[PDB]
Amino acid sequence: DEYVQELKGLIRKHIPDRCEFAHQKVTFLSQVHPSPLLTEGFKLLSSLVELESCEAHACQANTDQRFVDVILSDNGILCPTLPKVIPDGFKLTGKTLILLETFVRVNPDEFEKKWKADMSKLLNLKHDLQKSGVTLVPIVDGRSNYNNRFVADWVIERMRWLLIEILKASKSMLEDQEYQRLIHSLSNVKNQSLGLENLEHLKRNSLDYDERLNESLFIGLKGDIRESTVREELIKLKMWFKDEVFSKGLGKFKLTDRRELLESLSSLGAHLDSDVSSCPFCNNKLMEIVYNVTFSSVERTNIEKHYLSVLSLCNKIKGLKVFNTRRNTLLFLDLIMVNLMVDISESCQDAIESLRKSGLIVGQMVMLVNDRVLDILEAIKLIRKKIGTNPNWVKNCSKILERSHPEIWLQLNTLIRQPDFNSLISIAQYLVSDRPIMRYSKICRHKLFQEMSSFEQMRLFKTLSSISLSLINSMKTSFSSRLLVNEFGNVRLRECYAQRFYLAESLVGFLFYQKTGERSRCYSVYLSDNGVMSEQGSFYCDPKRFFLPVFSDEVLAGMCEEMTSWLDFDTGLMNDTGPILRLLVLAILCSPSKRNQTFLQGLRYFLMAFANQIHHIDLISKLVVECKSSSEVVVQRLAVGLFIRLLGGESDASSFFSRRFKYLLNVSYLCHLITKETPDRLTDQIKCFEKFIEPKVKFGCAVVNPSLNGKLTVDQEDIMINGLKKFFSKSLRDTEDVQTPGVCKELLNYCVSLFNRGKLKVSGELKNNPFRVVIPKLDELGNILSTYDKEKLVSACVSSMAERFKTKGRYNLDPESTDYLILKNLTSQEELSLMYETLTEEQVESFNEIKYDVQVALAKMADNSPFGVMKEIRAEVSLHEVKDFDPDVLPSDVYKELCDAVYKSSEKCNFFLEEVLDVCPLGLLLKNLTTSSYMEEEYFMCFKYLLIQGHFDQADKLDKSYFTNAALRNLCFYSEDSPTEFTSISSNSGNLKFGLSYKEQVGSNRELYVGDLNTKLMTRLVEDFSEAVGNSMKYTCLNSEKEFERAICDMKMAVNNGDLSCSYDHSKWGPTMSPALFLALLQMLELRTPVDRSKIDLDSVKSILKWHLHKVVEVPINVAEAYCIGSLSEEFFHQTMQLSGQIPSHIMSVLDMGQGILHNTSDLYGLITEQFLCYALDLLYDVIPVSYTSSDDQITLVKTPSAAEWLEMICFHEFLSSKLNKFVSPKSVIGTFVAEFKSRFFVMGEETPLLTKFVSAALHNVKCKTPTQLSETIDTICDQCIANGVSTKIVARISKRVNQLIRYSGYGDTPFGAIEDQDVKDWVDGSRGYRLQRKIEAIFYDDKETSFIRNCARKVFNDIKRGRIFEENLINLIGRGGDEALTGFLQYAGCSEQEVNRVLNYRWVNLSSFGDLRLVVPTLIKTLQSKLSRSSVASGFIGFCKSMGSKCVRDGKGGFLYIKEVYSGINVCICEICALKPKIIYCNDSLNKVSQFSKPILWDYFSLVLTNACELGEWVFSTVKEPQLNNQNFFWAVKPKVVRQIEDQLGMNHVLQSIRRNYPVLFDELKFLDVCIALDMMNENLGIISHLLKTRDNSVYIVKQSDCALAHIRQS
Amino acid sequence: YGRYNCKCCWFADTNLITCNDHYLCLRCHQTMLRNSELCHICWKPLPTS
Ligand SMILES: [Zn+2]
Ligand SMILES: [Zn+2]
Repeated sequence: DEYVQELKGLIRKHIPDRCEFAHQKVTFLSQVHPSPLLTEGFKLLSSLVELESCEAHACQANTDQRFVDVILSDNGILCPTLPKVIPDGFKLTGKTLILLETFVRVNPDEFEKKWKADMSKLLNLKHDLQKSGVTLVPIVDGRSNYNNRFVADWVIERMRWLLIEILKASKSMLEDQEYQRLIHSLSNVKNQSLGLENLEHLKRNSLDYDERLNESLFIGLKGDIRESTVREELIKLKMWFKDEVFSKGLGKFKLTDRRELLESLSSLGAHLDSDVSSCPFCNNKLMEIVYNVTFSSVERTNIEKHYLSVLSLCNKIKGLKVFNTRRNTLLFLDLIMVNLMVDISESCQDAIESLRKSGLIVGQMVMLVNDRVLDILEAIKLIRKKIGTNPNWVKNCSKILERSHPEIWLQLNTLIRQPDFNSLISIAQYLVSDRPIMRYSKICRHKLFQEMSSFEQMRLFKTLSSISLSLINSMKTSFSSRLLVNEFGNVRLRECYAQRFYLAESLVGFLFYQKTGERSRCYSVYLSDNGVMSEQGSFYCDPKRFFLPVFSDEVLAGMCEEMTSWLDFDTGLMNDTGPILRLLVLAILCSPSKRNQTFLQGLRYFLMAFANQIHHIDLISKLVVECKSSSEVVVQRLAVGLFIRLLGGESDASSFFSRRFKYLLNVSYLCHLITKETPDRLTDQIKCFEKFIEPKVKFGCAVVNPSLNGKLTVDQEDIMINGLKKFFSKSLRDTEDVQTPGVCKELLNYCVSLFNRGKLKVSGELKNNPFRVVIPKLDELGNILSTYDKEKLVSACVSSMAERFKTKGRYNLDPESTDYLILKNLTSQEELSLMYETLTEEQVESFNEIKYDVQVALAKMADNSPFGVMKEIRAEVSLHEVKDFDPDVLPSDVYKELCDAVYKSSEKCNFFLEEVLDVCPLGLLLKNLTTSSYMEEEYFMCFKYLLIQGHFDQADKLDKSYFTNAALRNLCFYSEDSPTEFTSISSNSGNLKFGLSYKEQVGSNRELYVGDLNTKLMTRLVEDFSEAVGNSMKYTCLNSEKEFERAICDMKMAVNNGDLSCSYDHSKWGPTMSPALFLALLQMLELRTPVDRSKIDLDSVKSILKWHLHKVVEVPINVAEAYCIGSLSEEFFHQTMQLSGQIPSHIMSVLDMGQGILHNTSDLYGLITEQFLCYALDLLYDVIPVSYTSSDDQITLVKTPSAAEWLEMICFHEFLSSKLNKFVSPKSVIGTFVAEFKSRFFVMGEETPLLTKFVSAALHNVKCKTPTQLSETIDTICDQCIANGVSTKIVARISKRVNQLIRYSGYGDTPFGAIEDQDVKDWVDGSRGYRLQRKIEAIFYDDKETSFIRNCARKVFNDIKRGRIFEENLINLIGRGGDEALTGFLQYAGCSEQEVNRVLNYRWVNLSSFGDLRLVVPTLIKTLQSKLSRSSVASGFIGFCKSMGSKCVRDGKGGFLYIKEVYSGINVCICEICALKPKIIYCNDSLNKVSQFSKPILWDYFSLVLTNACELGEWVFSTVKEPQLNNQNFFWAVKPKVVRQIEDQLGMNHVLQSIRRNYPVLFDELKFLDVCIALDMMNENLGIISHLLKTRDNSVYIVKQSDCALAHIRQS
Repeated sequence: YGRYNCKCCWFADTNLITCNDHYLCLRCHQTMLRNSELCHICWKPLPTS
């Protein structure tokens, strides 16, 4: 009571302007008593913060704090009997209402676990409020401090600085755990230290549950077994083992019997059971269409560009949405296009045949708009119907394109020229042929693929590129694009979409489809030879999985010849295995299925199992997967039909076995050409969940809904504790029950007690002791708008629009300014179509729902005949509505089709209007918006609007005034969710939730637990504890590179020295092991600290893995309603409905440790037990083993004294390990020749270069930001890809696919661009800064104009070096620009004006001059900050040809323009400068009109040279000496041999060398480093400091003799 | 020398010619002389006897 006189005088400076602060103070000043002064004098600090969130938003503050059912009864509204919630502020108007809550936290950890409760308690209120007929718009407020306006921010901290003492004195002068959470809530801004000591100052109560744990969970562990008793125990165990279970035939391994595998493989692969045909082109359906196109074309124009010019003007005229709908704005320019076609027949005598049937119109056809082929008679009828509907359609919309419009056009009279219907009949009669047909739903003649010469097989893949390109840009067609005519045996194809593809100079193809977007379609493929049509088929495949072969004929025709030249030792074997392999490489890409991906991955385990000497017993019943179709057989007869061909013949087919292994391994990895994409994601999560639950209910531990806070009931407790003591049963001497999870409790005791003493090869000495934005919901992971945000931006948009027309009183909403807000905060008609069409269809289907419910809510905001019984509601509509609730979710599969036509087509009444009214005053969108779909042809959405129109959705209390758990909701800042007293299993606030997701690996989809925000801060502690303990260990290699490198360096020399080296695995290492095992291991460790020799307490870790024992794995919401419709997981649902029928949304468990949570806390457990088992063979089989570990794969190398007699060594080695629930997977294979570790296979004397993971990884992953960044990634993957020695010829054909993906993409070409061609040696010597010089001086082929800039660089660089200053004032000379800095340097070094006249004349046209390319400061600063501080691809390349060919360049002034507009402003300069290299280097006088971009190349040459001389060499300067056969397969090792003229340790000096360069950029965000750091900051294409702080990072390059000796040399 | 198996065919044990820096067996010795005299495993010449 020492501050109580200060308190009333402290807070008098807050004026009660309203009635909300007057009633507070007169019951504050009138109570000089500390007992209500901390209840009624303390609830004011909430009431000042709550008022801020009502002055900002539109709001009326709640002064009574009362219920919601009677806040709707103040208006005249019938009772809905809502649940009882209390709002801290509302605002109602009409029949919409704005609940706004208020809550404030400081730390983020207990903020999001208040936001996720508030949003769920608000959205569990709409469903009872929907039935009364009023919808809500709910908001929340995130506040991380106090920022009030009504006080002046200098007295509110005096509250929590002077009320923090009054409660300590108030309860010391005169309830238990409700005290210190108040302290952690009231305090100052918390720069709070988080560590393992944070757990220590909690309360630690008990539960009367952990005693029945400890009766089952620490009993057998005594942990100090004497080390002279374990040996005599294990001798009895082996004496039992060999006499007991081995000789009676229960051992798990065997001796491979190397002929029986190649009797087994024939019945494995050659499916003689089924009825497929041998001919490969027949069974598959797209191989047939390649074969039918490619033998119709091999054995064998100013008006055209005028037509395409007005077509590309129509493409710009469409994207403005100006003719009040999307129907007549398309027939209008249909009329324009048909008039411009009929104004060709009045020109030359012949043009529509000789120049148009060879181009854009086939028989009865026309090409227009988005992509539509329109096919003339039908088109002709439509225009006559539209002019019949309207007497004078084209008199005002003829030139409404002037006013309120662009008013820049080129259509001269075709706008107004009425198409003479008595004229087009002649043209429609002239060209007549059979119409396009597009199918749904005997003998062979296919010319026998092995019987074709070695040229006409390339003409398969060059039809495959051209069919794949027309597949890919069938994604680019606009994702709305509704047709003009809508609506399964065989369909004659009236109008449909279209893509084109050229083959030769007369004939083209077509590609016809109906559905736009990224799903599966029903395609059809035509040719057009000289006008004649010929149908060639139909197929059914999926677009975005064909991105692999888009331009890469030369890649996939160079590696099917690289891989063959490995077999020049049996020439007859090569000339047969050549023309069988290329059929396989066609057969994979022409049928990408996961199954003939999984099968080809499954042969790198069959192949170790035949070079080695012991294979596991069950593996041949695992390499088979049944052919679900009749297309996965013709691939599974060319793979197995190859391994029978060259693994084993009946004769001695073991001539050169090493290359046989190499060439079969790069056929097992020929798997990887198929795109990892998970073909549909609602059939991926069924598999993910079904793999999650089946090792769990088989053992019996899964439960249903827990409490999520603390307690468990008794029946739920019993299954948990019974799983606990059933996990630990497994007595030591029974060979049955060995495929069962858990540990033998008596064997783990020796395993830890021998670890206490120092006899394992590792021991616990444990240096440097360890004790030192939007975030989604957790039931739908992997998605891009989770269900919480899809309403939150709705409420934000409604609150933003509700205020904008109440400031002035417009009361009319604009149909683009109501789409201007959502499309802005998700990611002026031109700016919309700039940033509308840069979405994906996954987001277009969300943008439609947001537009939908926002316009419905706005219609409800100002709002204040059912006798269409064609089909009786009596049994249809009412039931559908009730079952499906709201109209928005109503299905279309309940009715027929024509009923949607006839029930829509009731007459005009009060439901409708005319003049669709593009201004649209509010209160009419329930009748205006319906007519816009009454006039456009769609019916179903009009049915939903007609239904949503017609009403068719229907003192004790003062002792309680101290803060109790009934007194929680009195405050916003109370922080109810706070950790205050942890329990045996919980943390009083949460229970460590998770959520499910998959990972998209190659063969089998891996699950991955997305965790919540408290769970990450409670997982990182344990994970870095194990990272601290395993740091002092010696055998793991998971986080440390160095020990992994020592393991590889051991494996190389120990394969070559006659060892017996294994390669293990562990089957379902994730979902078998449990946190209880980690508890029973962490009880009896010692870990004595080197600083203070004592036994440390691990209680802060022992009391947090108990939290991980009881996790709460969710279910995904996308699987809870697909299993609800209709498979042992499905039985697990449909036996837990005959209990209390709530859905099983939570599975508290015993045994998961999902792959990626507790990862390093099995990195030690995979090491302690491995050293125990690696001690078990030093003592009972007198050898000296050594066992590495990468937490999922092992290798236990074994030496032998003084060749597989000792199966007893290995079959015993499994038998102990299954006693510790470390199983050995049937994928394991052990012998003495091939051994593996993290997929780096070490064959005898060498390494297998493994060509087809790198090329298959570089053909994919083309990620697009800018066409300079995309020539960084693929240049780096070429730098690694020569470190395994592919060739240079495969390297120089990735680098034209990456060049022509740009030269197709509108950008054109530029002299840096993609990386160079004809590269031979310089991958060894030099980074990306060197290769550009060999690219630029490849243009100057006579080498007579960059010689002088090299001589000037010889003048400069010897002067700028040490021992001399020679203009170290260049910091300001560079910043003049680029164009004139060389004009300083050359006359510095000294020559005439004529040298600058003949040098500065060369200019390359740039595009990122003033700003850089935009599509929705250098990169130097973002490069330095990352040293300072710490979707499908084939739809992410289309956004690099859709938002780049449109407006993407910027000027120095405010503005933007096109690219074709810039390239239209350049002349023709034939006089020998443009004739150096065409279209790349220009003259000077040809750059008159466009003159503000052009830098020289020669300045870039000079800056690259002075960069490279800094970075290496002093030999970049010389003229290239002309170069200097060995066998084609003699490859060997080289080292980089670089001479670097800096000194190292640049980790800090780059920061200290910007003060002399640019001070304020450093403010807000050695010996030779400084003169070539200002030669980096002025552009982007240079890259020094990314290559001086790192190193070359491979340094071990291996290359052919014929492509390392053939190269040049550049000496000094 | 290195490991006691044939460098070429991997699955033999006995009666091996001590070649340059790698073993070689009598079975696979016949299948190298018909191509040329230079080897194709270490790329250095070999003894004939
Ligand atoms: Zn041999
Ligand atoms: Zn040799």
